[PDB]
Amino acid sequence: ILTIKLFLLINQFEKQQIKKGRDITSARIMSRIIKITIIVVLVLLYGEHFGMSLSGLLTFGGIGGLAVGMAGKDILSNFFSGIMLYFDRPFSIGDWIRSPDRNIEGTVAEIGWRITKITTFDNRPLYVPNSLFSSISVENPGRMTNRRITTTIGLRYEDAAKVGVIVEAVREMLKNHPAIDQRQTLLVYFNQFADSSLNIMVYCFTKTTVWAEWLAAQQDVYLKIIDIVQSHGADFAFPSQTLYMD
Amino acid sequence: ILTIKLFLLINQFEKQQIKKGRDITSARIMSRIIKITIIVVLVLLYGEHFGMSLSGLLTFGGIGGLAVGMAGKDILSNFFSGIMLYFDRPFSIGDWIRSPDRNIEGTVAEIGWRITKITTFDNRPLYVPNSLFSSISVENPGRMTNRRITTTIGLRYEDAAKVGVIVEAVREMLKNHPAIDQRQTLLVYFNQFADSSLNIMVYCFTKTTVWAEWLAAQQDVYLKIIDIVQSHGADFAFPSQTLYMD
Repeated sequence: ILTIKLFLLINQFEKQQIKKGRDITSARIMSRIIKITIIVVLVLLYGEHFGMSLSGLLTFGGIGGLAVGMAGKDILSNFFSGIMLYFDRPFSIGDWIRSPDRNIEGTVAEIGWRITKITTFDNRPLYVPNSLFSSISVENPGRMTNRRITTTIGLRYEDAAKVGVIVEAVREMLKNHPAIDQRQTLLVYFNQFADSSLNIMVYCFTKTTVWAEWLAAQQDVYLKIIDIVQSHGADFAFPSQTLYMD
Repeated sequence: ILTIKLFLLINQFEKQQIKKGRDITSARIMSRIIKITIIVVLVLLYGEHFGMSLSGLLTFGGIGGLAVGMAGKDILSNFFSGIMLYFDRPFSIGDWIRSPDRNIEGTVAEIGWRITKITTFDNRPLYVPNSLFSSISVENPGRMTNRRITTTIGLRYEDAAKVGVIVEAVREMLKNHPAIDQRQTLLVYFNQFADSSLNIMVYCFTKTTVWAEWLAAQQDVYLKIIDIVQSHGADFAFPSQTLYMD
């Protein structure tokens, strides 16, 4: 009677799957698989009243369960990480996330039990297995407080007498710029002997976090830097070489 | 009687395989393998009425099942991932899919219990084990909403006085182009001091998702950009060098 009840239940499931709309052969194969699995489980559970030697079933079930346990580790790990994400999540829907270990960059669209769906920046869907969120570092640029501007000014080696005044002028310009956050790091220093130029680092932050506003402020700063450099008699350096001719 | 029944059943299977058309020696070898496997399973299951010490079979079966369990992990994992794909699939037949972790690029042709068959873009079949779809990220360009156009305009360092007007002209041209989606990102800014040029980024989207239409729109935009740049007196920059002669 137990076998009849289980068979009728999975038969109802099978016609349910068919009515949902699916290939018939696949439904038959899945129904079989469930049939054999249920039969094996019942035989192992109900194998003493009409059963066998109590040593054979132990070994057989141990081998089968051991093989199944190592075979299904990844599928179960994904769902376990999904439960963990449900309880403790480092991001929310709509957050732009990133990782230095794997390519998962994009904005979160859906968080599921098995995979997370993320919209990339070329408008494509990306499906990430949940287990990855248990072994890699996740960065959240969507929760940033400032946008950083970093650049290098490469002057000619013959402009060594004007490095200090140029550095001071650039620092003053950055300090008086209305779009620059004055409570964050602000460094302008000459710090590198390059192959063909003397390099000056520029390192600052903007108040805004909007993409277009940050880009506009960066462009304005770059143009002002060009004007400052060219007004002091210096110039930017191309790659240079010394040629000896026969 | 059980052994006779099983032997006759697998013999019928063996002649079935032969009639299907296959090498005779391979069929004999497979029949043997099944013979020995069935004999071992029956001995371990039926080893108490005429059997042995109830400690030897436990150890023997444990060792055998442990070895078999670790030996067959990959084959069973592929089928488990096939079942998972049957129930929860991130793609469908005819979808162009991709992955940043492995080379599986192509359009899905068949989804099976063990492997997935994908048609590559040089018209070749590729067979991907199903377990890969449980540990890697899958991108679906076949479900994209827009096609992206990104490029860089490199102007000469002597064209620094015309960057703003060129940027404004390019932005206006992109804003008035009938093939550009105006509800998506649209950025045109000067954002890089390159080695030999000043770089302007162009970043926009098209309404269409068709390959040929997107390529045609991109070509039209590129030609218009060339005309705009050349009409303002600027020019594109080749790699440049400064040479000092003895």
